[PDB]
Amino acid sequence: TQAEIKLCSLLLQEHFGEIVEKIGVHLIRTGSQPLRVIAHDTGTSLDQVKKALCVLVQHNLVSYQVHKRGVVEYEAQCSRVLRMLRYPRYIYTTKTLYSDTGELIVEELLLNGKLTMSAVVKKVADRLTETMEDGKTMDYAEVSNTFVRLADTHFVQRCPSVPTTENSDPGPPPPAPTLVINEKDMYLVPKLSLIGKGKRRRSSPIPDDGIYWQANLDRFHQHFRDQAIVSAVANRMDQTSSEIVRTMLRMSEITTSSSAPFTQPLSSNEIFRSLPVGYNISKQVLDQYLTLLADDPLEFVGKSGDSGGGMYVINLHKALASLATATLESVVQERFGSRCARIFRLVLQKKHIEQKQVEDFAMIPAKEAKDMLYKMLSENFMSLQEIPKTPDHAPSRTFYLYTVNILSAARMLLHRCYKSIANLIERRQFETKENKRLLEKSQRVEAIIASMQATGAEEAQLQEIEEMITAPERQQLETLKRNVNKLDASEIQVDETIFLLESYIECTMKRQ
Amino acid sequence: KEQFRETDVAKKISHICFGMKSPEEMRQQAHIQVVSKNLYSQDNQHAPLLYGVLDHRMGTSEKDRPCETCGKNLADCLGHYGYIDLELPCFHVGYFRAVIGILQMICKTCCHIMLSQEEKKQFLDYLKRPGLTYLQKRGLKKKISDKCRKKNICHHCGAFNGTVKKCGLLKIIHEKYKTNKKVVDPIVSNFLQSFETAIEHNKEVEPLLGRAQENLNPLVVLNLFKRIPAEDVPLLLMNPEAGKPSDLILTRLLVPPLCIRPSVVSDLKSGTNEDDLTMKLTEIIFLNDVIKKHRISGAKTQMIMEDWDFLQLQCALYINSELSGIPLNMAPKKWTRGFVQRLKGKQGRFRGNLSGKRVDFSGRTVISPDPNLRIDEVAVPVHVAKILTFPEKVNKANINFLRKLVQNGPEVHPGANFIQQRHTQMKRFLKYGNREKMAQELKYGDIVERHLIDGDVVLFNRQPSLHKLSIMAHLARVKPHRTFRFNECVCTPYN
Amino acid sequence: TEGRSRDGGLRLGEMERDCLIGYGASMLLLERLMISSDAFEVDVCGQCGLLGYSGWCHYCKSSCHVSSLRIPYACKLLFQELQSMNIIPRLKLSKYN
Amino acid sequence: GVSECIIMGIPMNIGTGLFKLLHKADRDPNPPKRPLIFD
Amino acid sequence: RSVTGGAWYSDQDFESEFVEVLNQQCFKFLQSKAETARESKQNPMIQRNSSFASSHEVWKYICELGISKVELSMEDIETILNTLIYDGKVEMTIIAAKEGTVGSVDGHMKLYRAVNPIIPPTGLVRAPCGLCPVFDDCHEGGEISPSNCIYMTEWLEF
Amino acid sequence: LPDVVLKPPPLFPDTDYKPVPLKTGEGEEYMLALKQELRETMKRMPYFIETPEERQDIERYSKRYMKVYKEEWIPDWRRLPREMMP
RNA sequence: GCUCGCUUCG
DNA sequence: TCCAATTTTAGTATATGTGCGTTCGAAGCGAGCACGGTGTTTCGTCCTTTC
DNA sequence: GAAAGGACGAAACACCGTGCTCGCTTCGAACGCACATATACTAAAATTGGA
Ligand SMILES: Nc1ncnc2c1ncn2[C@@H]1O[C@H](COP(=O)(O)OP(=O)(O)OP(=O)(O)O)C[C@H]1O
Ligand code: SF4
Ligand SMILES: [Zn+2]
Ligand SMILES: [Zn+2]
Ligand SMILES: [Zn+2]
Repeated sequence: TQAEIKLCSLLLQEHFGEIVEKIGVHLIRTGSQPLRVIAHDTGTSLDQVKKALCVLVQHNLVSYQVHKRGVVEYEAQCSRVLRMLRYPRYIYTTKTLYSDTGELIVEELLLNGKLTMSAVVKKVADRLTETMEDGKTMDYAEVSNTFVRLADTHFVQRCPSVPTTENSDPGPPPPAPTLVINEKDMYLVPKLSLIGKGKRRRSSPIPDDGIYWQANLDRFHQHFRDQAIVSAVANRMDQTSSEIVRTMLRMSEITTSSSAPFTQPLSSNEIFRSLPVGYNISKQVLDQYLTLLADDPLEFVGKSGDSGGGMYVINLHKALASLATATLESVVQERFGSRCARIFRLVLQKKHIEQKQVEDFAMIPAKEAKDMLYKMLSENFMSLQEIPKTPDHAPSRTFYLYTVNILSAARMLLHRCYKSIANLIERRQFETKENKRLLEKSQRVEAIIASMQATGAEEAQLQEIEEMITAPERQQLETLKRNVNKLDASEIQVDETIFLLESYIECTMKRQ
Repeated sequence: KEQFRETDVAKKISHICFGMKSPEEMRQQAHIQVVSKNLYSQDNQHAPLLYGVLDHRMGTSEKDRPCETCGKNLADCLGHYGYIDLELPCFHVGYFRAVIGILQMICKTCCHIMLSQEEKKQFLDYLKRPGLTYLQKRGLKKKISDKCRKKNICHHCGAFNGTVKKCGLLKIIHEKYKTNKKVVDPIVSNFLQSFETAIEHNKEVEPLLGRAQENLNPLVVLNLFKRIPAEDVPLLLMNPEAGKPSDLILTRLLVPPLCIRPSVVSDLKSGTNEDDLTMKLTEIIFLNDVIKKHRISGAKTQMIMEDWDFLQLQCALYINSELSGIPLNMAPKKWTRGFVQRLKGKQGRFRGNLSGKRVDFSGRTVISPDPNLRIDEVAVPVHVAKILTFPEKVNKANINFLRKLVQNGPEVHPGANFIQQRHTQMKRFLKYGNREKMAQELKYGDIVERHLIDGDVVLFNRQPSLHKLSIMAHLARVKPHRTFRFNECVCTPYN
Repeated sequence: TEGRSRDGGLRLGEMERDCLIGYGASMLLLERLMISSDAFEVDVCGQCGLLGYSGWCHYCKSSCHVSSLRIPYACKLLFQELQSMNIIPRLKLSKYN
Repeated sequence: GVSECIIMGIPMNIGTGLFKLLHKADRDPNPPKRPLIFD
Repeated sequence: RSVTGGAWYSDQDFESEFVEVLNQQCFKFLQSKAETARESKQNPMIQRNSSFASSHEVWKYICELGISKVELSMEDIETILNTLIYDGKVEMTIIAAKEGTVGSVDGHMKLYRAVNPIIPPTGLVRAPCGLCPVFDDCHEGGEISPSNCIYMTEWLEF
Repeated sequence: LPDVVLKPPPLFPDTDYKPVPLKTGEGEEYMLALKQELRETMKRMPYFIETPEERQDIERYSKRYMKVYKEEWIPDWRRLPREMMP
């Protein structure tokens, strides 16, 4: 996981600083370790180690556990540091599904990690008072309504609460309070009757204290998986099937967990009555849609029962496997061409196959199909079976069969995407550092205008800004800006493939 | 004006930290890339080719042609390495056992180590203790390997992990789809039934469907090692700063400088004398070129894998020229000297060049009895005394003696042969030039290579040594005869 | 070299080294096996631990941490051969004090 | 160890190299320091 | 036909242009049929059935085209359509039909339809790092570095 | 037999396949702008701990004018173990 | 000059 | 529900095919050094026909 | 007895494959001794079945 460690290092350096990213990388590479050995191995002062650990545990990046002799050990969550990159996508999806109020709520929750409901509603009101003008004030009522609406949909979840010290072992305080998680009050918001109005940044006791909230990334991952499945089935059959499967997944969201081979089955009557009335679709049309989706060779849905009219179920693991297969065939096509993608799909459909059979089934002339096969072998896109006639395993007396393993190829592609995003971040930081001189020059020449904006603002300071030598350098500035924009766009768009591969790898494990 | 930089520091080596180099570090350390399989040019001068083997940018091996990287002669050139890229990765014969061990330690699907969280914490706490020794490290590795081989299913991803063993030579087989006498799992049944097209097009696949386990070629092994989490690296008893699991599989070969590969220009015939390492590297480059040619021309998979196995075998012979599992048809015709053979043996580097090495300022002569000498004195012939010289520094005490010694010259027995000045280190031969002027200009601190005279402490030894008394330091007395003479009473120690 | 026809010198074998060890003469053993036989001065970089040339490290592309060091030439040959065998010896130098 | 001392070309710790020698030079440890007037 | 001759082989020379023209014409015909089926919008089942094209139908269409002089059998067009399926552009379904104008397979008929790809090109291929052939030799400090990369330089310049 | 090569292969070999252009739309641009805003706003956040500057040359009257002032968040010591208190 | 073999020497 | 039999499950304990060693040196010589299999370019020398 | 234009053949670079004309093919260990890895298999623990 060297690429993962490098990506986490880059993210922590760009987001938190230097003295904290070292502690984070040490925790990721060495695992759970007490505080003193961490401070000894890192080589910095104890106070910096404490500050780094506290700022990491605030954003739920690391956790602390008790062990023998009452020692506390800190373990980092590399998965959480990787999910940190998905913050823009989380904000975009919470702005799409909800209003801008929930957008600011999720933004503050991600930027602070753990906060109380009063604090987040106060911050959201203070930030939204700037959006509007003309003396209109922001009340806490609608903000609390949006917060509880996010809560009941499991998008925001209460942080693990420390048990009561008086009731649980009253006496000597333990080194760690041993925070536990309770599912009863996991999504129960507190009753806060206090309201207020946000201030407009003029620059001229807590009822919900102890109750901290955070963003439930599992709900966002489930929503992204549902959106991906809906987009896939829309590209496959039609938008009507996409709406049907969207309604089915919306019904299944509550009654199912985040990891299950099959969801709870639904009947045709409840799917019909739950479908939005905007579609002029009858019962028989829905029955035909369901029975034609069940006959799809992709197995997105399944019958799995006949009671209650049309009883149907949705295959989540099969859909994720199909999405991973589509991603792999797409990257193969874009990296080696359409003919190599044809050979890949041939060797994927046929579990085991040889060179002559590949040439016969793909109709690709010799000296070229073998070349693409060897190129895919050199990139770990497939593995040879190598069935031996004799245990000597001599090449002249054995058969070589080509076979694509989806799991290993998906892991390799995920590692490649991690290293790609790491290289993109490195290139962006290099371009920023090499041009920091022009950046400071432009910042100064623009702060000349930013200073004395209204008070003592003579017009004689507007025709001298572009008089300097910065005007021919504005072209280099624009090139740097567009390069950074494109790098960030690519880094964000690779995160979708990363999410797909990570979901495929997670849902195929048992964790026994 | 002038920046202060230290000229020389009395640096003393504290300890040697062994480790491994990644292919990127191999590229960074090397200066040039060797791609030409030939040695010399087509012209009659037979100059070494550029970017090929025997190139002078990687040091020099001839007294006339200097190095191209550093402008120094053969005596001052320390040598430079090169890097050769391989089309297909090959297992390192030295770390092949380590490769098998690591493959047995970690899972073959998620690359995680076969250890539960409690066992992971226990092993980490056992390893975090200070003063960990080599024996303790090897014992911990053995224990963790046993506890990993005890398990059969993965606690991280849930994939099955069968036995991993060595089949043939430099080939690894993982028994993922093992035969189950009880109710069979769905995975093995799906694997068996996935051969439908293969059986339809080739019936021979059906009888040989059994024993079809996973074959871990260097590509898949390298891909798995590149995805190993850094947290599990200390659990493999391998130092993270020393190396990484991906370094065990070699993709670049470090061709050594010309100092390790001396070349003899035998002008008596139309050929040159080269060591075995140069020929092995030439064969490896030729195999890489042949593999590339077959990949371009679209050859069959059987011959491609045969060329890959031949390249692996040639790399192993370049590393260790004495293997056991070499096939008879793939066995070498002649005998070559690999690095292992150059290291081990009675004539190796450790025993022949490190523990015991030849020195100068020494002689060997037949002995004869002489009872008229003391037991702590030994007679040295005049002829040997004129050759074995001692460097005496000119001081305020022996100035008038060294003056007369220089005046006598290298012909008279009491005298010297060379004078090294204090300011300049240019030696001066006393056989030429006015010796009187040199004697009159003997400054304090000069070195005079005086002849062996009476009173000099000299080691005297018999080469067959049983105890320490076989070699003793005596006082040299010069005699006109030609034998080493000493008191016979000291005959019993020397035997 | 080895032979008299090749004008070679005598060889202090392993047992001679054992006798010199038993006597405890460390300076004489050092002068015989290092100074008088295969003495050389190499350049080692204190950052990466590799061998440099002419006070320059090609690996790190710097020369501030390169320092001279006395060594038997056979030891340098062994280090180079080990580097060829992917067994990289990293030398951590320090002051003699 | 002795073998590594012989290989690396450094004096071995056993024998005469177990101890260190000091020079009985005319000196004065902790010499008088020039006083600082401005501080 | 296996040891010598064949509709594709001409004087021991594989005709790549011929199979390319066949693939292009078959894909154009299937795409036009799917477009007509979509624009018909009479009924989704009827639309899917009309978008389907039998092997005999496309074989007769190719024979009507007459691109080459060599006679193309039905199984030749079937193999061409299978290669098109392997290209990720069309989809084939085996339906049950006892007898009809095709009569090729006993009780089974293969219907082919042009289908759009599942997803657009991924974000990885839009970056030079994803299509680099020397991606393995990438390193921070060395000859091949992202700072001095030529691929990303030409990509940003373009 | 394969031919001999006089010069090493290029450090960056050319490829006939180019990366697919990035997806366009209001969503991608909004996500890019939001990521840039997060980059700009998270460095000034008190969670972003900077390297403590040291080795001040002299003390001056202008120190109070150039003294960097920034509010510091107070961690909840109830949840955090006792070992991280200053 | 490298290697190997024989041969002697104590 | 409880005592007896079947299985499995790992550990242990006796083999049998591997890899590693086998004194210090010193001095001479005789040999051969990677090549060879033949396909092709070049040069020369000599079967008859000409003075 | 000297000569010449054309012809053959003999010798030395040199491209290709891989030290053996074909595909075969042996013997002997060199001798001890500490690691082992395959098998094998023994016994007991555990759980299903009959009374
Ligand atoms: N192979 C060897 N290893 C070590 N030393 C040897 C060897 N061959 C000879 N020597 C030297 O020669 C000496 C052997 O002589 P030794 O055996 O005591 O008398 P000898 O040869 O039996 O004479 P006699 O036959 O008794 O007249 C001792 C040893 O230093
Ligand atoms: S050369 Fe540049 S673009 Fe290509 S893989 Fe390396 S860093 Fe990425
Ligand atoms: Zn050099
Ligand atoms: Zn696993
Ligand atoms: Zn260095």
